[PDB]
Amino acid sequence: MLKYIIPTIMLMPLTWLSKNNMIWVNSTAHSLLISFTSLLLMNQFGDNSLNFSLLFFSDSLSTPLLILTMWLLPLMLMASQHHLSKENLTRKKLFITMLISLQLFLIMTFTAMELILFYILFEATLVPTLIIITRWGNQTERLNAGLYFLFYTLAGSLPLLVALIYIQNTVGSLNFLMLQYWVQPVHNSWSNVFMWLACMMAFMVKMPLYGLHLWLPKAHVEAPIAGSMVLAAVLLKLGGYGMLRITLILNPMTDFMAYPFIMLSLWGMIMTSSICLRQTDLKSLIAYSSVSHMALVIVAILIQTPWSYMGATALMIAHGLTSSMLFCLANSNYERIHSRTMILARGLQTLLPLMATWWLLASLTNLALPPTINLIGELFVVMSTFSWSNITIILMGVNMVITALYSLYMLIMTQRGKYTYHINNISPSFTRENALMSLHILPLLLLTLNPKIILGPLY
Amino acid sequence: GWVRPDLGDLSKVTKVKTDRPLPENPYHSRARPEPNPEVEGDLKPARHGSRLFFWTM
Repeated sequence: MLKYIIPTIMLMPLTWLSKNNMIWVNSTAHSLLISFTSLLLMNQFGDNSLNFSLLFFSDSLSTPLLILTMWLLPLMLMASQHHLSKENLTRKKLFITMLISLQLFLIMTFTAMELILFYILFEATLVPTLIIITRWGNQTERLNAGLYFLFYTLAGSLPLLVALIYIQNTVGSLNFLMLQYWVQPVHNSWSNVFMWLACMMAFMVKMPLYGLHLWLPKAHVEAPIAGSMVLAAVLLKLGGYGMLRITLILNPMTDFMAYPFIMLSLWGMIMTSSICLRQTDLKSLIAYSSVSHMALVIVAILIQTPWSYMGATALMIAHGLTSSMLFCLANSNYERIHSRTMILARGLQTLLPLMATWWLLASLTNLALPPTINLIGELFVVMSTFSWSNITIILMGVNMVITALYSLYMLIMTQRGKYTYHINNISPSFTRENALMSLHILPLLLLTLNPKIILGPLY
Repeated sequence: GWVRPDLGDLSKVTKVKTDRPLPENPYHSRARPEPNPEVEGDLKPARHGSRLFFWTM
């Protein structure tokens, strides 16, 4: 993995040693070259994972997350450079440095063999993320959003630290390759119930699980655009990735320990989808949409079937590109009208025709139109939960109806109807904004022609 | 024929001939505990380093 870690680190001296006005050009160009080289991780075998060394390894689960991670950095740089234009140069460079350091922690997090190494890097992502929100957020509430984000995560992660260290003492290792062979069944006892919870609750807060989700809408409403993109596209997936790995050593106890969390997720997805129909803040609506989508991922991970693990992996990738796109679309309006209220500016298709097409395409993927990878992932999860219990089709079906309703309602309210008379600073879309939207949707729709590369190890 | 000992004489350490056998265990002491197994060998590098969590050295 050093062929990715070192060039990622080199983005820092590149940014600091760049000419004053070439910080955005240089960092964007070279982080795209890194993204290009990330496709060499596609050397995935049918039996063995790609095991580079004692420290790092890739398999079909981490590879798509790694490529999404490295593709998102240049996108976050284009998204951020406009609202940071009046910032002084040193503080712009520090902002870019926080993004670079976040990518460094993320690519190491997804490739660590040893679970304590995963834990530390998984935790290290908190620091830059918190700094980005609290330092470069816009409004007063960003200080509270930072505190909720920090302490929700730590309330879960600290018990995980105890459980992992406990596991190593008993088993002798936390290397994931070893755990695949030395794993032993978890027998029923109160000790193992709390070991199960300590192993899972940290990842559940990250997803986030319904009931532990209220931190997410606060963080998104307060974060700058790049903070929202990384939060939605990748940071939520640390919980999914962690659960996908650690469930290996929690069998068969997961058979009954999952029930309360399946009920929360199955019911939670309907409640959060219905909540989206009444949200007034556009960033808050997209944040609730993420909770609804990630509820399927939690269910898929917990029922542990080949089809659901394939569905979970595809949904994680599809949601990352879609939700990041929606935040960018919402931000482009915000950079014009300086308000997140969804009803403030209406009829925008009349004033920004092409940008209205990006809205349409983003909404179609959000409601999972076939054959988008958003549907492939959702369909696979729906198939597997039907076998788990036929009744779930009713909850899944209702959610798909409500999801279409709020996805189009968001499109109809902002893009259709009559334009707001008094708003007269709706300037034409910039090339930067159009390129930003198309760098989300084009890779997303191209993946439809070759879905296997995002279906994970169970493919 | 008695001669008074000179200054310093009576404080001399002298030697005595005795047929009394030399005491063997005057303190009546039990057997001493055996020492811990002494460690002897060649000091080799630690196998795979510290072995602390994820560290390779």
